[PDB]
Amino acid sequence: QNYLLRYLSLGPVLLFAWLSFTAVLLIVFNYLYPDLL
Amino acid sequence: MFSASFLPSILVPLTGLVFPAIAMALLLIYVEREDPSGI
Amino acid sequence: MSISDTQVFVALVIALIPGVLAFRLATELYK
Amino acid sequence: SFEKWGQPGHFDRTLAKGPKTTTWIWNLHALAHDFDTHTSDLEDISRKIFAAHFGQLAVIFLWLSGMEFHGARFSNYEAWLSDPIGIKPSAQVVWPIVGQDILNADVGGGFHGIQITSGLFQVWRAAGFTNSFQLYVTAIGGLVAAALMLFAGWFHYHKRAPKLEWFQNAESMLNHHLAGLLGLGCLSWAGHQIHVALPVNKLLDAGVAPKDIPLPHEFILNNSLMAELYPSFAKGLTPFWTLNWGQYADFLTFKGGLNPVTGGLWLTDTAHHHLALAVLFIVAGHMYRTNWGIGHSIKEILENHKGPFTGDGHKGLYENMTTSWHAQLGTNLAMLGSLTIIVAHHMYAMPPYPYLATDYATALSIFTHHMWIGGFLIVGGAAHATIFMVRDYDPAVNQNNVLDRVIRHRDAIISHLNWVCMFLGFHSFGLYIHNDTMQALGRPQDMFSDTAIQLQPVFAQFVQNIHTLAPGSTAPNALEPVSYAFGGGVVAVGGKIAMMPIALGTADFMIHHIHAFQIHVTVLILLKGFLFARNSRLIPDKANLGFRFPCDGPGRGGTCQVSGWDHVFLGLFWMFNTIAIAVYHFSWKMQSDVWGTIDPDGTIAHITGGNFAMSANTINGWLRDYQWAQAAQVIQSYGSALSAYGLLFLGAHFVWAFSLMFLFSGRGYWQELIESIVWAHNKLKVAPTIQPRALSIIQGRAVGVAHYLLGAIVTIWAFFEARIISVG
Amino acid sequence: IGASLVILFIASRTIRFPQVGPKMPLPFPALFNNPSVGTVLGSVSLGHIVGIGIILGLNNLGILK
Amino acid sequence: SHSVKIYDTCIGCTQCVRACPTDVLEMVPWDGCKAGQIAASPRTEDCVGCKRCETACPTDFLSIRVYLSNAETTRSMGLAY
Amino acid sequence: FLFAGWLHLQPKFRPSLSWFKSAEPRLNHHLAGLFGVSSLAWTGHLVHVAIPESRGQHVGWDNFLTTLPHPEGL
Ligand SMILES: CC1=C(/C=C/C(C)=C/C=C/C(C)=C/C=C/C=C(C)/C=C/C=C(C)/C=C/C2=C(C)CCCC2(C)C)C(C)(C)CCC1
Ligand SMILES: CC1=C(C/C=C(/C)CCC[C@H](C)CCC[C@H](C)CCCC(C)C)C(=O)c2ccccc2C1=O
Ligand code: SF4
Ligand code: SF4
Repeated sequence: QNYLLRYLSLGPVLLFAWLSFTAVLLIVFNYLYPDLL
Repeated sequence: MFSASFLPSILVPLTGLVFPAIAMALLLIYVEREDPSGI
Repeated sequence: MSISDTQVFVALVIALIPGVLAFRLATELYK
Repeated sequence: SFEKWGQPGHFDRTLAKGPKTTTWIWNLHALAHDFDTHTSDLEDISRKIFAAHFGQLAVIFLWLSGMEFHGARFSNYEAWLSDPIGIKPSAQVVWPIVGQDILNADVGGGFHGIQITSGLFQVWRAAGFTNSFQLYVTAIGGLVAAALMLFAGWFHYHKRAPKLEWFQNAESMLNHHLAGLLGLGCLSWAGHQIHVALPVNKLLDAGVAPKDIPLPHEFILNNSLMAELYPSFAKGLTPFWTLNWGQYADFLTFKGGLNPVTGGLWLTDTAHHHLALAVLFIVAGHMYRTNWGIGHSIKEILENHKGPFTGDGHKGLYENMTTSWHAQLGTNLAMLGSLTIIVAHHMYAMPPYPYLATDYATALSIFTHHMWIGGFLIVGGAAHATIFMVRDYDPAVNQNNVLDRVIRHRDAIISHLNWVCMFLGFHSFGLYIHNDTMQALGRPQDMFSDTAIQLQPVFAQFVQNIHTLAPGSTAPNALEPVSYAFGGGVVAVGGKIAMMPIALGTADFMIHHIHAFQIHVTVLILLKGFLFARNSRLIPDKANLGFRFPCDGPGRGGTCQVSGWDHVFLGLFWMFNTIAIAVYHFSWKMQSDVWGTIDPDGTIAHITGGNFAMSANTINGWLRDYQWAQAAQVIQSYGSALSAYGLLFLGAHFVWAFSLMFLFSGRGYWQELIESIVWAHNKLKVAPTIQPRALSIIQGRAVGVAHYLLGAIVTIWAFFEARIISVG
Repeated sequence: IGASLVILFIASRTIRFPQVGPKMPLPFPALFNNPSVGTVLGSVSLGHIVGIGIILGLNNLGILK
Repeated sequence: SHSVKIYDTCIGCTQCVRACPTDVLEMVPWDGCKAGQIAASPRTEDCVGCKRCETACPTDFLSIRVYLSNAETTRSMGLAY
Repeated sequence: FLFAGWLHLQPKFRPSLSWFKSAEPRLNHHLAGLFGVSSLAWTGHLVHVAIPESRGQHVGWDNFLTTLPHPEGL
């Protein structure tokens, strides 16, 4: 069912999730236009 | 001499003289011991 | 041929096994 | 069936309620496995242990198969195949983005990546590996077997779990394992060797078209090529039916030395080795008593060995070896540790793989790795011994036994021990600093090497000698000595040394003696915690109170650090010292008078030039003549394509100082600073509901020692890794 | 030759009284002439072994003929 | 040896008297609260400095304190030698 | 042998007077197993070592395991 998030929302797993999201976020702008200074 | 060391030079006197000395001294003091112990 | 410090060796085998073994076999009989 | 994970504290009744403060987090990662602290039952414990073992095996299979797969698609193996000398193996190709682009470890043939040092290709020079697709299949098999046995663990825990009498048949345990596991696996591997290994080894002497060389299917029933070599290996002539084995002198031989055409030994010796071991411990492991009413009643053997000094001998020891678990854990850990370090101390004089002594990079990496693991886990064995002492014992079944007979006269033992340690300690080190002063005092005749005051370890020399001329008389059916560091000829290949006899002069003396010194003090600390675990001359409630607790108040002055695992703290510091100087000594000697280059005259021009006879006698020399060489490039070892890996040696010092910060300081200070920051946050309405609390002093001690060890070992491995890269 | 094997086997097994563990002569019996069987298989197999040692002692030359 | 200090917050659970292994406490008759018998230190001379007692005191700002003095002896230091 | 002499002085190793009076075992053990078997062993040392050394062949403590007394041996 969709109850998995009830048991996936723990914080720690959510920490790494958010951190990796922000990391690839920082990457793509450094991956698409790393040529603006 | 031969391939051994000095040993046969001086190891006779102590066996010849001093060991007999302590032997007989201890023996004499043994043959006068008190009672009832003795060493 | 002849020998070396190995004779100090064969001396060393004595004074523990035969030495105090004979010492005990002597003192067993109550001086 | 997923409604169950996110219910934390499922195994503990106390921390299951809710996280009052941050403390509730910490213990969550602390009591997740000691399920002996959960109930008194045992079948559950055993089942958990089985499942955990299966999981560990699963991750084993996973990582080995994945490392293979990397070796197949991103490793220059099959190009390094034809030339194992002029090519340096590599893997883990660098991803071409900003930051990791200059790090292309190009090892010839355009193959960039990362120049690895783990010598798996050496196994892949003995296993005879041609194409990477078979390796791909190998990884697939490894991973599917991993998943398979993981599923097996799930089944054997959730559907059909074993019973309780299934535990304590150590007899059948030993029999099955000893015989079936070890002998059958070893003889199967030997059969693989003779069928495939040495054939392709033969075929690796002159460039015999590796892939063109046939496959094993061309030798399963094709005995023609198998009859080319080894005329007795027509089929086998099967003279074993006739009990005659003289025909088999072709492959199953006994050479015992270096084979200068393989970079390692003669593989036939290893094959016959494995055969002999297989049958030998097969007939060994057939010993103990089992289901046929025949065998040793092993709980009566230990009953027999008693006497005058013994007291009552080894009576009553099996309740300890089966009812409790930590006992077995500790003893097996100690034994494994010792075994591992002798393995380390072993395989630098008898290289059992192709191209080992000729490859001067993987050797010390493997050596130091295994050596570190050895100690790093034998201390844990001792720790689990102590935890047995505090957890499991009995006043009833332990009357006057050889166990109890020491716990009654511990003081004499440990006093004489302290005596020995003091003696050796200054007898060695103060002597060293005495010679130091003399050299700094223009009194060089008071030095202690050969050119000065004398001392010579005659015992090692004589044992090595009586080892030199072993064959012929002690070893008639043997060709060369077992090694060449004791005696024999300097064996080599190219301008590159393989093995020469090692010289023991004067400097060996104090080095070995300080080795013994530190081992003595280590034993002192650990055994002291061992004996004085339950009752001290002042604390009669230790076992009545636990073994993991900080202190007992400022009574009797101070009493902080009176548990046992602080004893093992100090012990692990000391073993760090031991192994560190041990690897120092090993590396410096085997780069000073064992390794270098060679000339057509066999002229060994060693790397350093024999520096022990010159400087390894005074302290100031030890820093000069070791770390001057061990770092003079790391300063500049960065700044180009195959150099850019600025190593975290510059980085490890920081973690080291950050480590030592945790040690010297208490906690109340941090608690008060925390309270002030809380005041501020509460003033701005951001107070975290879960109230932060500073670490507990044992927690802080643990993190301090952890960071200390991490920084130190990172530093040292960086050191000699770059140092070997400067020559390999 | 196998003769010596069976000779030493029965010498160790039946013509004498072994104290072998619990002295069990009938784990499972068989029949050749008058045996006590159940461990005789293991006795026979080590008989094989001692004969092997004897014959590769004889390796130089001996009873082959 | 060291000095002991008593207060009024003694609820009377008497967990301290069962914690001190040094026999330096007794519940003398009181009247104020439901306790009727409040802890006190009659035998200070055997004080040890372990202060396991107030750790057994549940009262908010635990009712007993120990002022750790300076006139130590073989008894207060606790030596078997 | 000295130590052996010492052992039988300990209490649990004290032979019996009847163990001394019983003769026939000592008789047989001596007149058969003291020198009969011992002269057998001497004969083995003769044919294995003595006669070879008489005939000039050196037979040490290792080569005796593989070489024969007689080519017609056994
Ligand atoms: C050290 C180490 C390692 C390694 C390991 C190893 C290498 C292992 C081995 C293992 C092995 C090597 C195993 C094997 C096994 C085998 C076996 C156990 C066998 C058995 C057999 C049998 C059982 C048979 C059966 C049969 C058949 C088949 C046919 C019919 C008949 C019969 C039934 C008999 C690792 C890396 C991991 C980690 C680190 C450390
Ligand atoms: C620093 C320190 C503290 C401070 C106490 C604590 C709990 C500090 C811990 C701070 C947090 C828990 C560290 C978190 C580490 C992470 C890298 C932070 C990431 C957080 C964001 C990414 C969300 C002690 O209480 C202490 C006690 C006894 C001896 C030494 C010390 C000691 O050295
Ligand atoms: S001090 Fe504590 S234990 Fe003692 S009477 Fe008061 S509440 Fe009870
Ligand atoms: S230290 Fe505490 S428990 Fe011990 S005697 Fe003093 S007051 Fe009592």
